[PDB]
Amino acid sequence: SMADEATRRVVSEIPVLKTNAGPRDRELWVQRLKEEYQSLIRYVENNKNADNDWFRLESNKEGTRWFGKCWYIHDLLKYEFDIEFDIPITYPTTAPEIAVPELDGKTAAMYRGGKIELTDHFKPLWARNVPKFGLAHLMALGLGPWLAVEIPDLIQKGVIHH
Repeated sequence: SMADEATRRVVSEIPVLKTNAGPRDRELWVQRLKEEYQSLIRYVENNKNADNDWFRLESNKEGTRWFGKCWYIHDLLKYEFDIEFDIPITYPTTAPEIAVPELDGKTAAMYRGGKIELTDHFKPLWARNVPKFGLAHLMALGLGPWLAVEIPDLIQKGVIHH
């Protein structure tokens, strides 16, 4: 399957996650957060080695709210956007909704509050992999390809400026 190979190419060097736990699941949630941080930090270190260090994320104390920044390079100019999301109670079965608040309402591929709209193919891909995919995979398979379409479009349309 061409979709299966495309998924493995993009995510193969990201540690897989294991624990089916969300924010209310106590010691299993603490364990899931260790998996999330181990997977994110390996992804960031691979990104640095590939000259594609394109985001930073931190969480609140309980790991229920995430925020930081992404960078997108277009014609050698670097654009920064603040990003944030809440962990759904039903995570990791349900994918979190990444918001880019400063782009709220500026593209059709987005809901109110700047919640990005991923393709229909992302949700079944996530679903079929639960609970192996985590926040690293959401960035690599979700926000990453969203920026590569939407940011060039918004620059060419003059809606965002460096």
